[PDB]
Amino acid sequence: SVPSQKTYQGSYGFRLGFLHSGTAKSVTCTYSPALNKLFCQLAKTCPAQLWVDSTPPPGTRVRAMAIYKQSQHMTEVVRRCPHHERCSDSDGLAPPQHLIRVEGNLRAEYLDDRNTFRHSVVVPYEPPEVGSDCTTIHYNYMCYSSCMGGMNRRPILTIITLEDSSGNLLGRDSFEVRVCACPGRDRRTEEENLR
Ligand SMILES: [Zn+2]
Repeated sequence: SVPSQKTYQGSYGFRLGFLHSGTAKSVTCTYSPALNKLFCQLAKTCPAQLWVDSTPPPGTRVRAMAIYKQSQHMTEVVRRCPHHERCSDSDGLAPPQHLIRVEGNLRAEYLDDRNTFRHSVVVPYEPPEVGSDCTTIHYNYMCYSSCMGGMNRRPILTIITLEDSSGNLLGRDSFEVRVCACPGRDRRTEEENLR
């Protein structure tokens, strides 16, 4: 099977938000609204904002999962390459095979679906803090898009789902991701090609 990637705000008006980091050669993570694509360096912080019109119930969670963007590769589980899954760089919670990790959240849970074998990381949804209007989750991508034997230059999409305590769908959003050496230059190049 293949997880749905259909945008769905749901009853709570759920949607993602990204910072405006620019395209300076030095940038480590930058989002392109025109391409709905996040460009980031290997294992660097990727801030993802969670916006809602109304607060969902306590027990609500937020899950992140990657799938290949190209339909001919959609059924293939996205995982870290043969090299990175063996580099012993786990933070003590993320299985070494998982591409996506959540930074600084001890309540993060990593799932290896017993039926689909797909990987995902889920955390409890926390309402915005006093003074804040959104909640932010910091993600890390643990392989380059170019890793041989892994993504192998194939583009991926990250699907973020808001779910209830049973795992039922409440909202969904998604974006393409390219993990590369120079996010600033690649974003500029791809946006130029689009122009
Ligand atoms: Zn890799």
